[PDB]
Amino acid sequence: SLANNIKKSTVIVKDPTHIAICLYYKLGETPLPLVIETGKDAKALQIIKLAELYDIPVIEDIPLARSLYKNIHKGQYITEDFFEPVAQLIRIAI
Repeated sequence: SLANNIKKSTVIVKDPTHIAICLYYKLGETPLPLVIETGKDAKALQIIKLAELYDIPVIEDIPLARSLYKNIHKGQYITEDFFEPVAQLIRIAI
């Protein structure tokens, strides 16, 4: 469920109108932040529109969104080069 994933997301990082990455982190459940949903083109637009409708935090960070899209697939934990920037994002979001 796309909408359900958006609604549970901790923060969504976007390249405006182009790419959206939904990150999920919960102490005790996720040892590392988890990419739970991704999209490009129309699916990115859908994610961002749902996030706006449901007031889920969205941060514009074009290089991060692009890099996560290329490297961290839906369902995967982030890898080491993303630890700090994604911790930053979760802090801004929370």
